[PDB]
Amino acid sequence: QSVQVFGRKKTATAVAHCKRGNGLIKVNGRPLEMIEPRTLQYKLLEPVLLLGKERFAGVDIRVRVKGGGHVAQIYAIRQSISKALVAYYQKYVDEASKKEIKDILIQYDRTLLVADPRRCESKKFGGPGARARYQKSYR
Amino acid sequence: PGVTVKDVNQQEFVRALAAFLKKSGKLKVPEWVDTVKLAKHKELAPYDENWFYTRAASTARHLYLRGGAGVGSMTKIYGGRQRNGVMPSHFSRGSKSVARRVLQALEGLKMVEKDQDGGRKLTPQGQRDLDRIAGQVAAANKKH
Amino acid sequence: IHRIRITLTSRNVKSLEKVCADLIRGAKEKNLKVKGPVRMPTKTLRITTRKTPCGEGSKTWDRFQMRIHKRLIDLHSPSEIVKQITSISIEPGVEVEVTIA
Amino acid sequence: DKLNNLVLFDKATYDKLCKEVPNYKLITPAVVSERLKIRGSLARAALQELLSKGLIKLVSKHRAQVIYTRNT
Amino acid sequence: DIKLFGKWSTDDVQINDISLQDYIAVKEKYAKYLPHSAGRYAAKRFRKAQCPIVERLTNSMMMHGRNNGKKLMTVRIVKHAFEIIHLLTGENPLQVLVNAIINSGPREDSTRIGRAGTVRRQAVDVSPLRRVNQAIWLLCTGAREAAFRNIKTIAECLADELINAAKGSSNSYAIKKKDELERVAKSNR
Amino acid sequence: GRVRTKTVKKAARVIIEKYYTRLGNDFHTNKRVCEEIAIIPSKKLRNKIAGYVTHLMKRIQRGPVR
Amino acid sequence: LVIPEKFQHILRVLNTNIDGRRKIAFAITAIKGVGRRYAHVVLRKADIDLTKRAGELTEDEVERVITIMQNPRQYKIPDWFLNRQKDVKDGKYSQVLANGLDNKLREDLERLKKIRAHRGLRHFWGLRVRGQHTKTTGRRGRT
Amino acid sequence: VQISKKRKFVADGIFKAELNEFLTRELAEDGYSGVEVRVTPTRTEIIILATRTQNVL
Amino acid sequence: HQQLYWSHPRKFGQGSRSCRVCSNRHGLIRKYGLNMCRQCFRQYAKDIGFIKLD
Amino acid sequence: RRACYGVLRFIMESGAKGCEVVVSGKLRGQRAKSMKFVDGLMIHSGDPVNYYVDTA
RNA sequence: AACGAGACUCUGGCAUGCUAACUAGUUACGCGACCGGUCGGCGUAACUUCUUAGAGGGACAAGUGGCGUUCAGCCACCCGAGAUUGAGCAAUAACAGGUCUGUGAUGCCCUUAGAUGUCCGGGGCUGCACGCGCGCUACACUGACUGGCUCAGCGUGUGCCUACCCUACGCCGGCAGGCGCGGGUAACCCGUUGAACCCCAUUCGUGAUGGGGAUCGGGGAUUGCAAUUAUU
Ligand SMILES: [Zn+2]
Repeated sequence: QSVQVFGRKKTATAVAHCKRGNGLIKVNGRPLEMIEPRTLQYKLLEPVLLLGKERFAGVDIRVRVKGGGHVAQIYAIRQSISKALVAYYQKYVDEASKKEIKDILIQYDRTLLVADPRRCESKKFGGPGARARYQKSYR
Repeated sequence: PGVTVKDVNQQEFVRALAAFLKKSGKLKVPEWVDTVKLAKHKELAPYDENWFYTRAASTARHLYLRGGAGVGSMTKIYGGRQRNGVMPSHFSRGSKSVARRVLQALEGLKMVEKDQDGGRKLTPQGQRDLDRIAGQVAAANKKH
Repeated sequence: IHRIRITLTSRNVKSLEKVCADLIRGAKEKNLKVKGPVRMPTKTLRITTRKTPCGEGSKTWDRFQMRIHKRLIDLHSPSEIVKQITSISIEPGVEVEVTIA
Repeated sequence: DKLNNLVLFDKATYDKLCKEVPNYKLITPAVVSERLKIRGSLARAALQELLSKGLIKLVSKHRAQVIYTRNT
Repeated sequence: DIKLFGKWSTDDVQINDISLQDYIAVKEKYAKYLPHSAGRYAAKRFRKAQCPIVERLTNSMMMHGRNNGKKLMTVRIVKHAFEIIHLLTGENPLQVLVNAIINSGPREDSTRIGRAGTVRRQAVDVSPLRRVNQAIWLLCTGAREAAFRNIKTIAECLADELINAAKGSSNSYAIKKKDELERVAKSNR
Repeated sequence: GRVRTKTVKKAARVIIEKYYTRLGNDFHTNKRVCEEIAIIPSKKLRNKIAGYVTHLMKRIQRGPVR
Repeated sequence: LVIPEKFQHILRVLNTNIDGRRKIAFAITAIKGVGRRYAHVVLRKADIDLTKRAGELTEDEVERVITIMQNPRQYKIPDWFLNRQKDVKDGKYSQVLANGLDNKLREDLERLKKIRAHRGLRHFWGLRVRGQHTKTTGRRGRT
Repeated sequence: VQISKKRKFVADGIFKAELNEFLTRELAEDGYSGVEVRVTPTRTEIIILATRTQNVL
Repeated sequence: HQQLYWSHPRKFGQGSRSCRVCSNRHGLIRKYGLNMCRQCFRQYAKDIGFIKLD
Repeated sequence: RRACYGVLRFIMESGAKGCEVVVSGKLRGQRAKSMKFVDGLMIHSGDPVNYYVDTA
């Protein structure tokens, strides 16, 4: 009667809890509007401004999140909201509604279901970072 | 209509709590308020001459979100970036008496007490008025 | 006796895993409540040195590593039996530290 | 050339501030400083009384940007 | 259904040129709520044609060294510019963006051939993807260069060139470079 | 690019020549039989032999190979 | 925030031609011995708002901010603000202002030049005093 | 007093490095090969390898 | 010459530590309690167990 | 030359799949050359160097 | 046929599948607190999604379509976590490359008792008319300041000789610090590592300005046996 999925960017892991509820989506115990980078409030609200409030009216989402930064935790929250609603519709609704959710979520942006797998390369001696090298001189 | 501190943006909640603490009167404001910098990295004294009320508000709110903190954790909360000369910048801590004369100022309104684990946390009587003013700030933004 | 805790450490992993599997097998055959082999995180010991002995060429560094792997297995068993099955798993490289509650 | 501006209100420029500033369709602290030849703090603060006058609409308020338009 | 910054819609935006239709994004399904997308557009050649050109302008806004990572800084610069554009013109502020990208990119460049110090160039065509790439570069460096030591902010200085490139004026820095990049191009031909 | 060295091609040629009855067109059942016939040091070579075998079994239907 | 009329455009305090149209806290900075930090403390001790500029100040509040620069220790300004805390001659706590800063540090320097010390001689040759390296830097203005 | 786990495995190494280098310097002209240190709870056993052991004891 | 020669306080500093096999004082690895030279560590590294992986 | 050949023929008779003996120094004269006494197979690169080839 | 290339080894990415977790937890149940909400607040149980780390999977140019003497292979696309992750190791043959200042590696020579040994004390290695290199901070409005808000990952930590630490918390101090008082040989404590740009508000207003901080005059405090040629 409950779902637990994880969303993921560079280091962040937002883990969404979906049980049968009314529609209070909470990040770490606070609303989606009050989440502090409000420049990306629409980035947070994409999976509910896409599929409407009525497809979320039966669930209740308490998202916890830790790791990464601010932008990387926004892209982890919205991935776990999508991956939680899809798993709820697969586990307690039919496959057809899961398909009709998944095609709109994929059609907007595939990074609402598939993790972004790129991480930071390692620094090497000889330069300041992974690819860049120290300045050299002549004679 | 169950309002808690987390159901409102904190940047106005701190202003509301500072206005409530200022209007109470019985907050033990120290003697060196109009002379000090709040850390060793800030190059000027703060602009608002009532800075002690805003600081004593936000220390209490960080005791709402996680208690068990003391003057050492409050030094790490209110720490910033020290721009130092032609050497690169580094994170410097805050003060340990500006962050200590707020903590036993909140004891002056019996809003906090020293917990058994060592730091300081909120009393239930001090958890009353924080939620009261959270309701008072969540009830004055949607109607106007 | 509650909380007989066996601490197992080695630099390689296959021998440590072999000893840990033999210990939990030899404890489970005597019908004891055996908690699983928990795995504390792996610490890596890095030391990076210049390759050169003198200090001349093209600034080539080395990257040495020693990795230390650590397990615990916990037993709710009396003390007069536990000192038998650990004394027979004589394998090199793996170090045993037994503590009682 | 260097910019000589005025830190406080002038008698003549206060007439310029009160009648065509509600007739611009874009009022912003870096156009008022350029047109009426004032400093930025008069543009930042003297405009914020016109919101209380009810003569100028407020579009967007930000740290680094303030956008005012006229009503109707 | 999808409005950029929740307010500006895309259905009435009309690209003029056929040369830039397949390359300039949103009209239909590149409609996004925000320019921030964080997508792997540089993973292959020609893949960045399928990215929304609002994100193109945002990404080229942060060019100089003290602003090189700041994306949340430049997206609010573009958002605040899309208010000043709408105030100073009165229409949808995305049609003026494609009017500026259509107008600003050159259509005949000169390719450099010579020896060490000797320059004898020759005129060639311009691919329309390089036209889109060099449209946004001239726009963004015009906004950057005319806001440097000036009371004007970057949001006003971007908007007052993003309309002046749509109107084809020669006070904008962008069209001042395009007509000279074609003037020295015709001079060899 | 993706060129198979003499190890993959030599091993694939002998394992076709000796065990042609078990090999078909599926790469997966080719991999499950190439790890039961041969003793390959493991997977990233095992999947390269079994892929050239799966490209080499399709080449036998269309005629002989040299 | 109306048109001012009694606008003393130049304030002649302590033999210094300070600004009159800057802010009231950063106008006092233009005298020697007052930085941006000291003027804020004397203005908060004088109980004046710092929104105002320098030209609308009534002459009571003009003189009462100069008289807290001639003797700040009566007004609870502590000793760690002062320009010379423990003086070498009288041991007195004072904030040296513009007329006597040169007239004090000259005597501090030539005090070290009568003594024939490692620092006064280093000042007398014009080289660097605080132990910097002197090979590659400081080349500007030297011949 | 005990010691850290990071120190105990590094001090274990420098034992067998000095032991081996000492036995190299000692028995290099007696065909010495290496050592093998096995630690029991009773004792610590050191097994020397050599070509002709019977001319080493 | 009794309150003298080994008199000077060598309680810290660069010349109170030396390598444990070289007895040399420069380029010293004190980390994890090695206390070897940077050159003599590289000779005995595989004996200690520090393997070069990446 | 003779002393390296004796060792090399012993350690090839004893079943090693190949060996390599190098004696560097001033074995005759004042400029110092080297030698290279090699036989059989010998792997230099990769990870099997750790367990297949035995150096000293 | 042999070596080098490739294979190989470590690492990144995937797994609601397996193995198990009071030195990691989530969910649920009571209790408590403040208004069904909020708890990083307290104890029990279902269990491993999140955390750890082991085995085993998974990707092969395997599928489709083009081009290839229809060969080796190349290009595009579906399905996919993924359709070149990043390193390590690295031949034959050489160099009048560097290293005797890493070695109790070492040949010859020099010196060996007003010593070229070695200790002690004090200086110097930093010295400045000036050339030449690696860099840090900047020249500002995409900004400086003063408040407010909210997020990491790799690590290290009480030492044979050996003196020498990570530090929570209470008090006194503007502050640098000072007193006690606890924890931690560590997934048990610092530590939910309450990082900085970033984000949100106030002030400043294109000027050598509040940008920029060099160079200097006074104090105060730690480290040390010693701080003057400024240790910080
Ligand atoms: Zn050494």
